[PDB]
Parts: sequence; C-alpha cells; structure tokens
Amino acid sequence: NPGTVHPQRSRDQIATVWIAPWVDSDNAFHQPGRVSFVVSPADWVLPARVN
Amino acid sequence: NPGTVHPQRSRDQIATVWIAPWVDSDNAFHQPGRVSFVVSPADWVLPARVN
Repeated sequence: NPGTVHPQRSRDQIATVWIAPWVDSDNAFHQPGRVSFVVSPADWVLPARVN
Repeated sequence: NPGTVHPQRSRDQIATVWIAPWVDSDNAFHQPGRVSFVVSPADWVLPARVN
C-alpha cells in the first residue's frame, strides 16, 4: 500500500515589543504598553520520513 | 507586567505687567492697572522613571 504521514503544522512565532510612554499630536498621554505581531506564520512541515 | 506612570501636567507660568496712567485718542484718562498673559502653557512632563 502507499504510505501514510501525519500532516504537521508548525506553531506561529510571535514577537512582542514594549512601548514607552508617549504624547501624540492631540496631547493625550499614552502610558507604557505593548503590541504583538507574528514574524513567521504556521505552515505544513513536509515529512522527514514517508514510511 | 508593563509599568505604570502618573501623567503629570506642569503648571502654566504667568506674567503680569503694570501699566501707568494714560490718555487714549478719545481723551479718557486711564488710571494705573495691570494685564496678565501666559508665557509658557501647561504640558505633560514625560517620566524621569518608567519603573
């Protein structure tokens, strides 16, 4: 019979950057916060071994 | 956790100038008075220490 593999999807890798307090153009103070973005998304990991 | 700061707004700085008695174009005597203006307005004082 032809073989079987298990599709494996890799986890997303995330990155979080802390932001320091800041004032915008409308003079509202922004206390320190953080924003997260995904650097490398999830994908199928083709099989090391078919059988 | 990300830190917390207290927004601090500085006080306005004012300036008062005494005016001496004077007569205008319509011949009305103006006894000595004073007028106040703001030289530096209030603003957010960004933090010396975030933590």
